[PDB]
Amino acid sequence: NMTVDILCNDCNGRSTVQFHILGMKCKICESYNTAQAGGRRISLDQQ
Ligand SMILES: [Zn+2]
Repeated sequence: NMTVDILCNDCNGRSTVQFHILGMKCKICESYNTAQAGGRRISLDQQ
């Protein structure tokens, strides 16, 4: 019910899985080394 979209650090592919605190398995490479791909876009001017 709680699905979060996560992005991978090693195979760089995203998987929409449930939010699992004990480990969200990337189905692409069997790795738990993942970030969240639901990163919110904020508008800020930076030079
Ligand atoms: Zn992966």
